[PDB]
Amino acid sequence: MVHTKVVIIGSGPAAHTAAIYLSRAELKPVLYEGMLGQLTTTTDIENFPGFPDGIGGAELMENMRKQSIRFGTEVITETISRVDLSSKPFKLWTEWNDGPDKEPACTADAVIIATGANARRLNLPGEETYWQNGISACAVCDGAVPIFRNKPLYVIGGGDSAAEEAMFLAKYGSSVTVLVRRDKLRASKAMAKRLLAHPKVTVRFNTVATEVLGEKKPNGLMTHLRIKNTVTGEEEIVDANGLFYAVGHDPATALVKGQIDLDEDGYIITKPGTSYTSREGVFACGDVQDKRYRQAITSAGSGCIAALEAEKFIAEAES
Amino acid sequence: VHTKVVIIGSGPAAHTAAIYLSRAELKPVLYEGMLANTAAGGQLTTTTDIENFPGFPDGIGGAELMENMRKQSIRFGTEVITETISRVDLSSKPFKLWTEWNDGPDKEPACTADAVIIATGANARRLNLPGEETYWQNGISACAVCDGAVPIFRNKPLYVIGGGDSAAEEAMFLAKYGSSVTVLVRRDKLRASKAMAKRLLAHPKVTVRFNTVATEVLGEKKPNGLMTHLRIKNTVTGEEEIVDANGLFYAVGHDPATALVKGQIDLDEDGYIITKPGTSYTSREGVFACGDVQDKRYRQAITSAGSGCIAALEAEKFIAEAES
Ligand SMILES: Cc1cc2nc3c(=O)[nH]c(=O)nc-3n(C[C@H](O)[C@H](O)[C@H](O)COP(=O)(O)OP(=O)(O)OC[C@H]3O[C@@H](n4cnc5c(N)ncnc54)[C@H](O)[C@@H]3O)c2cc1C
Ligand SMILES: Cc1cc2nc3c(=O)[nH]c(=O)nc-3n(C[C@H](O)[C@H](O)[C@H](O)COP(=O)(O)OP(=O)(O)OC[C@H]3O[C@@H](n4cnc5c(N)ncnc54)[C@H](O)[C@@H]3O)c2cc1C
Repeated sequence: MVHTKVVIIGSGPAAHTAAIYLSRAELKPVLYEGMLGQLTTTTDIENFPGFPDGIGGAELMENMRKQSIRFGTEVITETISRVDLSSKPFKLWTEWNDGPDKEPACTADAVIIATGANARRLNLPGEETYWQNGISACAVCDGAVPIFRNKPLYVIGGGDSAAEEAMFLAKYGSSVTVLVRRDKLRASKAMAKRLLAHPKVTVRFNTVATEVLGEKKPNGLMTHLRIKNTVTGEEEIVDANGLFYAVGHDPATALVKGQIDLDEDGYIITKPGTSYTSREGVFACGDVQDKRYRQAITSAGSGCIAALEAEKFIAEAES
Repeated sequence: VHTKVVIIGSGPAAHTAAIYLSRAELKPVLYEGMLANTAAGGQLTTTTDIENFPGFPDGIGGAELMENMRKQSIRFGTEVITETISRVDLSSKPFKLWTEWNDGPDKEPACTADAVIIATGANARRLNLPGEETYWQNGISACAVCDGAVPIFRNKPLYVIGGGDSAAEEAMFLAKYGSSVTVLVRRDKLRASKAMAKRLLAHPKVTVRFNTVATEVLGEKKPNGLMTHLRIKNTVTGEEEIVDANGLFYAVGHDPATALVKGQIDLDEDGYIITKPGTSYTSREGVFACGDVQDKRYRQAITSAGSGCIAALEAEKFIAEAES
């Protein structure tokens, strides 16, 4: 709209819970969901409290969407291009309507950044066919799914996230193998000590996954993985029911890029347990600030925090 | 017996923590209590309809939400025992716990564990007025953010009890919906901050009535009868009066159920468990606290459920780094 109290950028649990609380407080919030959350790709969420029989990630975000629009959130399906966090009112620009001499599409006195932080994928051949049908990126979320229990599981990555998620997947899978592309695991020295000592995990140095094979049916599962030795070049097909990407994540902090303080890995720095960023007036909730948990129930919680602390900012600001 | 982690509580924090530990193939035991202190199930069981919980766009009853959250905990394998913890001994290597009425000076603990999660909640104080039981959640409430928007209070006279900052904060919040908001301070001057009192006395739709106490709650006499009148009493003269009131919101402080610890883990001035910000790490290594026991700024179920997951991951990480 032309002007509102608070504008929210995002479409995940943090962006919607903030919209729910902010709209129920009669504050008229506008939500920029984008021209398209990472939870929409998940097939079934079973670790969310209140849904004992599990819930599809697509309908969960649809429930949270209608719950936001119920209390009066102006949700416009447009992508934010640039943000001007320097003048008194924060200015926002739509994509394809950007530019140095264009009029902003929406301005507000406070903005919430809940743009998520997606896990990096490798875009292997067959990945699109078996994503969330055998391939995943969160060991805590999908590791307990029955399709991985007592089955061979494979992990991609050599960092600390790989070793941590590999030993976690050993609780369910019959065997866990980690495919580091180079030699000499990149992870910490102490965590690697317990990794190579764990019986149900084996690290395969100089190995890269080339393509994902599986069933070709409605909702086909993953059955085989084609791995390739990176020095000799001999490719082979091995049994694999689960492939977990364990490379780092990419926080969507592109819009700020200096306006708000960031950390070494790219996430938005916020006061712990709070949504207060380094610039007073803009708050950050969800995976943009969280790198240690990366859960929907935790992002939804921090989204409620960003809503309440924005209303305290707005209340103490007007006359 | 003996287990890896024991959880004390039955609220959203206690169950979300139990859900993640049970899905992680652990052996968590959840003690809902024998209707300990809010009955077994959490403080949400008293609320009639929760509309600000994400994932339920048409709202959900607090009773059914915690029952869904209960079966979701037992689904992944939590040993949920409906017994109340009386004493806890967090001095030896394994944490010892005793059931109520089975504590004894020299009795054997009912369950011991290497890590404990404290999600025992923090209930809002009630005044036990006459008619409160008849009109609780039918006109009476204790959270302005949760129930302030309910249609039965919109464009109606609302009353707030308390003189602290929580009173002034919740009173101005209720002004968004009610026709008029009146706050009943017991003594002769607001206990709140000078700046928070400034915005209170300046808000047009609120009026502060010093030296006034609510004595009785009046309303309809039907099965689901709403609140219609409130009997207030001037505390200097003693003259009682009956005024129109569709909503009564308690805004006195809260009571953390931190009685079992009482010194073992560090507490704050108001009684909440102090924890490292953004984490469930308490002052004693090995015990974690999630939910309203540590949260005094939000006091929401979605935030307690989130903090319960925080206590869940950091408890599972704590056990992993201990045996390996
Ligand atoms: C494969 C995978 C599986 C997962 N499974 C689970 C699970 O089972 N249970 C669970 O609890 N969690 C799960 N998660 C975590 C999930 O990502 C949570 O939803 C996440 O923690 C919530 O992040 P968020 O609240 O910050 O918003 P997000 O869910 O990350 O939403 C991101 C939104 O930001 C929008 N956006 C970004 N930039 C812009 C911009 N300039 N302009 C406009 N809009 C923008 C995008 O449109 C996008 O929709 C999974 C994650 C992945 C990657
Ligand atoms: C009238 C009212 C309305 C509310 N409405 C909403 C709403 O609409 N939406 C929302 O998100 N929040 C609402 N809340 C907030 C509500 O209190 C949340 O549930 C709370 O913030 C989170 O509770 P908790 O998980 O921290 O633990 P709690 O649920 O508060 O308590 C845990 C339970 O553990 C039990 N227990 C205590 N001690 C022991 C012991 N030794 N042994 C065994 N068991 C024990 C008790 O029965 C206790 O109830 C409302 C609160 C009130 C008072």
